[PDB]
Amino acid sequence: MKYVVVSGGVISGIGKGVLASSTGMLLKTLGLKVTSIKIDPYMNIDAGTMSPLEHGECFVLDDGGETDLDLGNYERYLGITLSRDHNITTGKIYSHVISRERRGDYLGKTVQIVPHLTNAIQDWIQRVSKIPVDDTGLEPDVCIIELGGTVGDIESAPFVEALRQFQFEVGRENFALIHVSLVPVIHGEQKTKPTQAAIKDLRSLGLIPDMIACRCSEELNRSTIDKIAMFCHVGPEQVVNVHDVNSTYHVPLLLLKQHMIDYLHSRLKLGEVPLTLEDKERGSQLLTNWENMTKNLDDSDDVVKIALVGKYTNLKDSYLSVTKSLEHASMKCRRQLEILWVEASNLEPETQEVDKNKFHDSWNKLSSADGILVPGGFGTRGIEGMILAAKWARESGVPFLGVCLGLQVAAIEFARNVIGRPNSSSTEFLDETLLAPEDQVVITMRLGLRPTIFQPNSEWSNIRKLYGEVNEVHERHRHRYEINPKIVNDMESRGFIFVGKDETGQRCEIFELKGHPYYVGTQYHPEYTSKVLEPSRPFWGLVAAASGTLGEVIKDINL
Amino acid sequence: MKYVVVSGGVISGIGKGVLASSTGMLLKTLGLKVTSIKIDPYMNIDAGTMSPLEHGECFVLDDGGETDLDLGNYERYLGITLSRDHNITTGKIYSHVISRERRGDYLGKTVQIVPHLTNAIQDWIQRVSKIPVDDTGLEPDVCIIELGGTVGDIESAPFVEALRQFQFEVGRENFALIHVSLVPVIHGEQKTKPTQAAIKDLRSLGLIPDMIACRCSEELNRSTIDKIAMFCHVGPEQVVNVHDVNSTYHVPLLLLKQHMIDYLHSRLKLGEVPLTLEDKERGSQLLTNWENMTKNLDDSDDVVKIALVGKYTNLKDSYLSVTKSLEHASMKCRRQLEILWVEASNLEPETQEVDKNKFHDSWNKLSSADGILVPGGFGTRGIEGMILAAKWARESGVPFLGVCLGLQVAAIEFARNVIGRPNSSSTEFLDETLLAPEDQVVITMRLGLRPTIFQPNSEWSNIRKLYGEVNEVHERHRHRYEINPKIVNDMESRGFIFVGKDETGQRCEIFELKGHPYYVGTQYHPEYTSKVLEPSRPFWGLVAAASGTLGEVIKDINL
Amino acid sequence: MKYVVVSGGVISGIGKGVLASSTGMLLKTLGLKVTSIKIDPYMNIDAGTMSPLEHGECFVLDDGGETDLDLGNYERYLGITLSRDHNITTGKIYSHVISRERRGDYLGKTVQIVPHLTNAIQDWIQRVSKIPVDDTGLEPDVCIIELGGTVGDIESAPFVEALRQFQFEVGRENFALIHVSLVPVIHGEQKTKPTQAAIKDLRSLGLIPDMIACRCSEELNRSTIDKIAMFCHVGPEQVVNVHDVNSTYHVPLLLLKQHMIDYLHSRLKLGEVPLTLEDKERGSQLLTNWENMTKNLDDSDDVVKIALVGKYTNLKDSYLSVTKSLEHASMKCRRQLEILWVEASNLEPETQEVDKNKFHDSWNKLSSADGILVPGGFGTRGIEGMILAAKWARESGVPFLGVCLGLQVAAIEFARNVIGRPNSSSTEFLDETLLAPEDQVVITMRLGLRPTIFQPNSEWSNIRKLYGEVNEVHERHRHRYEINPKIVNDMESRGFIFVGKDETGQRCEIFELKGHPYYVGTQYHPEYTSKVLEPSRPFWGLVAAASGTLGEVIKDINL
Ligand SMILES: Nc1ncnc2c1ncn2[C@@H]1O[C@H](COP(=O)(O)OP(=O)(O)OP(=O)(O)O)[C@@H](O)[C@H]1O
Ligand SMILES: Nc1ncnc2c1ncn2[C@@H]1O[C@H](COP(=O)(O)OP(=O)(O)OP(=O)(O)O)[C@@H](O)[C@H]1O
Ligand SMILES: Nc1ncnc2c1ncn2[C@@H]1O[C@H](COP(=O)(O)OP(=O)(O)OP(=O)(O)O)[C@@H](O)[C@H]1O
Ligand SMILES: O=c1ccn([C@@H]2O[C@H](COP(=O)(O)OP(=O)(O)OP(=O)(O)O)[C@@H](O)[C@H]2O)c(=O)[nH]1
Ligand SMILES: O=c1ccn([C@@H]2O[C@H](COP(=O)(O)OP(=O)(O)OP(=O)(O)O)[C@@H](O)[C@H]2O)c(=O)[nH]1
Ligand SMILES: O=c1ccn([C@@H]2O[C@H](COP(=O)(O)OP(=O)(O)OP(=O)(O)O)[C@@H](O)[C@H]2O)c(=O)[nH]1
Ligand SMILES: [Mg+2]
Ligand SMILES: [Mg+2]
Ligand SMILES: [Mg+2]
Ligand SMILES: [Mg+2]
Ligand SMILES: [Mg+2]
Ligand SMILES: [Mg+2]
Repeated sequence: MKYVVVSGGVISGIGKGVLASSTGMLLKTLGLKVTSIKIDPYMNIDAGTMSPLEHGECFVLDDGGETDLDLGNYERYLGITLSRDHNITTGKIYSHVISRERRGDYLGKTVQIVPHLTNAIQDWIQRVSKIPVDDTGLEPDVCIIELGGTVGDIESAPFVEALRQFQFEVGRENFALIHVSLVPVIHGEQKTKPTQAAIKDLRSLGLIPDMIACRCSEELNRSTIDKIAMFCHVGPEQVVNVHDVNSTYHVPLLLLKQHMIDYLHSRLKLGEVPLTLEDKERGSQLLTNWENMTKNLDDSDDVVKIALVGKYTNLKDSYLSVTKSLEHASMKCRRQLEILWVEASNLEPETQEVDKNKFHDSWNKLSSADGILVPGGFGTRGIEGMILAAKWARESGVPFLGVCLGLQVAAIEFARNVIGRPNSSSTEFLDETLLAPEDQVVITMRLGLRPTIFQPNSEWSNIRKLYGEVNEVHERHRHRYEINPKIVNDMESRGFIFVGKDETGQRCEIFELKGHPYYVGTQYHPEYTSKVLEPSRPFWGLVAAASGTLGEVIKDINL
Repeated sequence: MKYVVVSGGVISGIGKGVLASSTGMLLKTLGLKVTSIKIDPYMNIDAGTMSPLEHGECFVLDDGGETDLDLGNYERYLGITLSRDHNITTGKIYSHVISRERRGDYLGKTVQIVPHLTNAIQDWIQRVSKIPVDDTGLEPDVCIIELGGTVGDIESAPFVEALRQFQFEVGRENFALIHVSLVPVIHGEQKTKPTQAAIKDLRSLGLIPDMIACRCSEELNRSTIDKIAMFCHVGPEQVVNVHDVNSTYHVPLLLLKQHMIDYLHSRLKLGEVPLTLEDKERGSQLLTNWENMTKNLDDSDDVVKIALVGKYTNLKDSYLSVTKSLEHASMKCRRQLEILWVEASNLEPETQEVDKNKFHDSWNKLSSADGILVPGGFGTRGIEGMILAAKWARESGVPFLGVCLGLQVAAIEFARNVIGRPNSSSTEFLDETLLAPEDQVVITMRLGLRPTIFQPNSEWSNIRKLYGEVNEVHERHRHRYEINPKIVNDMESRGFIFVGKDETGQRCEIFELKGHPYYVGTQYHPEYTSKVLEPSRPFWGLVAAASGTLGEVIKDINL
Repeated sequence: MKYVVVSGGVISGIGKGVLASSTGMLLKTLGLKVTSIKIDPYMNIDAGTMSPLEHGECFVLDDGGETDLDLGNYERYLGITLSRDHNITTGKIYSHVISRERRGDYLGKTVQIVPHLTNAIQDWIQRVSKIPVDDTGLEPDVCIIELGGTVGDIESAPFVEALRQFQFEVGRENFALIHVSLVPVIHGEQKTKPTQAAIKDLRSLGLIPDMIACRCSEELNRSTIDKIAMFCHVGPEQVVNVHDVNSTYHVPLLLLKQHMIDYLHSRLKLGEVPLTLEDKERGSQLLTNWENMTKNLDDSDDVVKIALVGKYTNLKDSYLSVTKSLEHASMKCRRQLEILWVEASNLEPETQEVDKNKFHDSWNKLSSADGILVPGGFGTRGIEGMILAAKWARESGVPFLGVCLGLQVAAIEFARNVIGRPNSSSTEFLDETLLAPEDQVVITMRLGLRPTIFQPNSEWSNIRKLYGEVNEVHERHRHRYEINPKIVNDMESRGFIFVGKDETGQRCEIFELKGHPYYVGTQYHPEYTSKVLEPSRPFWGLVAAASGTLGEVIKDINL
């Protein structure tokens, strides 16, 4: 196994995940089988009970792991499936050796951070990097390890000791370190000093970078590259310049043209990995696919506006998988996506009494939609704001997708305005009395990859026709609440057909409304299964409907 | 609450525990109520499943906590009872916040080492320092915190952050730091440089020593004290000189004469603690008691030799509580104790085929006994070696105490040589066939303070007469095995009377043999209850019998 | 003496000098006498033989010290005169103790960085902070120490040890530390982590900030201020927010409104400094003056364009004193200054063969002048480019100031085009043959405050009338070359009158050309004497002439 560690910098939120994902994607263009491990040095065992103001969205895995959105970056760039073992945390690793000490496995010795916890980190990396994550089912060739946070944090201390020990457990030809760092620009001076401090903090912890990646608001000057290669003990070929590109799909193509792949190929002896003519063929095909879709994104600049209505829409990484899933769909349609970031609370009439401007800008943005998305949501504050947008899309014919909370507000709105239940509601939203017209109810979490089966007469529906001839869709869940199973056969009478369900028939998982060109929702999160070259079908349907091109996209799928 | 942190140095095994125990004992001479917390920065939740080649004996608490022998130092010097909460470990504190994160208590935030783990350490210290540990049942005035290991270890990093934060959560008048450091002597130069490195490592972690304690093989030169007070930013009154004294009972009297108590009194504003005339009276009485017993130890130099037969007897901290319990008994009798450190395996005839010298030196030492002790033991290797010494003491009339494994080998030996069971044995020692004559059997551990009740006709026995008129003794247990309850009434026929038992009658806990001046054993560990001014009664009995003074000691107790 | 140390950050080039200068200016508004010391931790004994691509212009002192442009910031904000002792360097301080060791002054002891070099730094700060630097001639009350570079550099290591020792040599009420740090903004997140690293590097070196100053491209969020006050152990009143203001004259007024002065007043006990009613009167007058000139700068937005022709004009701190001197003049005239940054080489016809665009943009900018400045210069490359602009200003009547190299190119141009010497030249520019018509010649440097005397019949000249009735001007020099003394009486025949000279008559130091409304030059650097409330007279003349307001400004001076 070869290891690329992507690490550090003076800040988090810089590009370690995009650069790791890009590096792994580029090694996959040589036909290498690439896996990835995220290390999040935090006490949380998982991202499941975090709130998205810190580290953005939760990402759900096939096994129902709730994880850092970096695993989502790896899944979509590398085209791989990860387990909850591919995320290591301080919480996970301390819990592991503390269980192993209580079990007596350390044979009466003092259990210590070195050797025992750093051994356990190295054992975890070696175990998990051998797990097959491609659909070929073969063991990986390269593992990208991304060390989250900053090097020289108190939290990352056990992991940097584990990684400098690992660098000698595996040979030098098997381990390379990339350090990502900020080059700030101050009065048009590009400042090298934060990167010099960061490389001295690496050396202080016993690590030496094989690459520097510099993140900057402009291209590095050759003065700046040479001063980095003086005060950090590296050659100028070992500095890469990653300059705030207009889209993340272009970042691999910077790293490619700057000869990073030629450096890593030599530095890790990658020509000595056995690769078949089929592997190099798949690798070269991926390069041509990626260059095609990046050219298409760059060239095909004609707009589509999708209004995204939800909480926290000022923090755009709170919806990273939604944003990326919408981009995959829009790039497949060769249209320039704009996301209209509508704070759902601003649409509520109670905002208009506080401020005219936010209410009118948010309703004008919602009115400016070619299509509407109500994504999954983190809490109750804004449910009426989302029901208002669910209504306006139904009323005005604008293409609509309801994902998770979106399906729940779509069924609530339709019950209120089309079934004729003028007070029907959500058990999540209110429990002040034991209401009889409860549309959304509980049946501690439903997580991971589950089968949704299509209902027998569903073939009229555009959502099934976007999946094609198939009877099952396999998709990822994250919900404790769902629709009340006694109400659904009354709701189907007005045309809100539950197109797909659990194999039991007791859980409702896809709907399409008959009386509308595209008014759909899913109880699964379709974002988490989206890939750069093959979008998630509900999101491809939404953007194709919003473009007016739905029939042409449904025709391409069923061919 | 006032806090004295005792910390660090270039080595462990130096004196932090003796100096902490001495400092706390001295603050108790002002009548202050003194508690203590040990921080062991290791992954072990407790010392229960460790082996004594690292950090010496396990110490058992009243609650059945299995802990570092430093809690035993605090219990005997301060005269206090500790809970398993008075030892903090890396294993305990990570397990605590990881449970609290899984329980959702951190309200959706990222759980991190700062603030969340260092808050949890500060909360634990504040909670536990308020627990009553004196028999007065009042809240403590001063807490001695002893930080185990070395400052600038990766393991101690979260605790030094917690302690430098704690120094500002409590006011400066409430927190003082003592740093203990090695002054090596090299060609008669006293070297200050290891202490200069240690004080710069403290400053680096944001802590400043209020005291330096220097451990040295000779008294510090005034050149050495002045060079410490130059290169460490302290006054010469802030350096104490702790010079390898002939016994640890003299260490408080160094720290007292060197004005450490006058420094701490001013530095922590201790005259502003409310103290009653009864508190200052108890405090002054303790000082006079301690000066009396130290003078008695220094003056009363006439020898008694107790042979201690067990595993690991080359590592004398493997028996610290036994050693200290024997010293308390010997000082009460005003006799100079020598411990004859007999490796039990060397007494076995199979040693004589390897080496004559170890077999003959160990049997000559055992023959040189005024009395014999078989302490509790860590494993099977040497059980025959301990049965040989149990025999020779019974045969030759030499006073014998069997503690734990000692009682078990004493009953095994008596079954083999006095009941006439020529093959009877221990379920711990052998299980190669389903033996019928099993004397030692299992009934996952029995731990903590339990009542032993004396049997009704037991009053002839010298062991009961050493406890006095009382019907119960309350003592601490650490055994999974004990005596077979069907055999005991046959064993009593030859005079091996089980003087005391559990309240059930089903568990046997004290015996005395009739036909011998002192041949006794306990299923409890009597060491763990011993105090400097009042020895453990089985050990007072052993040393008094070995001195020939048993009647005079039994007369002093029953007066 | 009170001490404010201004320090550190993840970068240099951030604001330590502007914030130090602003802080000292604000303490002067309380009537305190404020001095300043710069520490430049570099091997250069002085800035005299540096080149301005690193650390901008050289600044010349009254004693002829050649120093960091920070001493120029202190001189103009605080209104004080500094000596070469007010700049400490690694070169200066090592040279000092190495001389003192060679002289035997350390009495046979090992001379070491601690104590001997850090003592010498503390002795230098104490000596130099007592030197009178105001015109009142009294000893200072507060010394601002600005530590140049980054804290945790290898170069700054001896100075941070000296400063943490100094913090205890002087009492806490006498020493306060301000740390200046970068808060970068990345996708609209304000990132606290670089400042957390910087405050842990301070604590690591044994220093604790009394203030954080955060430099950011926008106002700090209260989330950001609170997260700084969590992870750096400070109160939220101890964080100041210094947000990229449109001019440096507004920076004191941020620090004032954010209660920094109220914090420092309490933290340094400044009400306990004895101050007279005259001191507080001068202090309050300075505040009203500063608020008046900042309002005038903000309000009076009507443009004047001064074209500045020289080397390195892309690096605007290469001319900081010129830029600031031009602003003082422009603010006195209540006009909005634009500086047209003309690279003198681009005006040369040889540029037009390489690139049309730079030649035409630079000549169009020069043509766009309301007035022209040829400042002092660092070398020969561009002398013809400066002679071209000297010509075009003379030819087209545009107001011209020649400072240093400017006077030399003005005399060269006039010799070439008005005396009729078609080949006359500079000994600095060419020495390929022993030319007879040398206008600029050598008489190793002429530095510091020197008297220029006005010639007796000079009173017609506008430059004398801008100084007023006076016979002497005292001004600062930095030249090895000057005008040939045999040529001047021929050059005066065509109206290029040398209005002022050295007291010898042998050195020529001010000229004015008769046939032009303002075509002047100085052999001294008039920038170095400029003050915020009272501009340098040659620069006040230039901007007033360029504004068309010269008569009104000359009338205000002579009133
Ligand atoms: N060069 C770039 N140009 C544009 N966007 C970029 C670039 N590099 C990264 N990004 C975007 O920046 C976001 C933040 O970066 P990333 O998540 O990779 O940062 P980080 O340092 O890894 O930490 P964190 O997980 O805390 O955000 C990414 O999710 C990606 O969308
Ligand atoms: N000045 C002294 N003279 C004699 N014996 C001493 C002295 N100081 C300490 N000791 C003895 O040294 C032993 C080892 O010291 P102590 O346990 O206090 O060390 P440490 O640094 O605390 O660490 P550890 O718990 O790992 O042994 C003590 O148990 C005590 O019996
Ligand atoms: N808040 C601000 N807004 C605008 N300009 C500023 C601000 N703070 C500083 N400046 C300008 O920035 C320049 C660079 O800052 P300054 O010289 O004070 O930086 P530094 O960290 O001190 O180091 P160096 O001396 O190396 O430049 C100053 O000369 C000043 O003109
Ligand atoms: O105020 C100052 C700034 C700088 N210096 C001296 O100049 C040296 C130059 O180092 P700088 O800190 O100026 O930066 P750098 O050259 O590493 O380049 P950037 O990352 O900023 O682009 C410093 O390391 C120190 O010796 C000072 O002495 N004082
Ligand atoms: O080989 C040597 C030894 C010492 N030295 C120089 O002498 C200085 C004296 O420092 P030392 O390391 O000699 O020790 P010290 O004075 O701190 O005293 P002890 O702790 O050893 O008792 C050192 O810090 C260094 O400057 C050398 O240059 N080389
Ligand atoms: O990739 C990552 C980023 C962050 N983290 C975890 O989140 C913690 C939050 O710390 P961050 O490094 O995210 O920053 P911060 O909260 O100090 O705030 P800014 O300065 O960036 O504004 C980190 O210290 C670490 O525990 C990770 O585990 N991995
Ligand atoms: Mg990441
Ligand atoms: Mg953060
Ligand atoms: Mg100890
Ligand atoms: Mg050890
Ligand atoms: Mg400066
Ligand atoms: Mg620089």
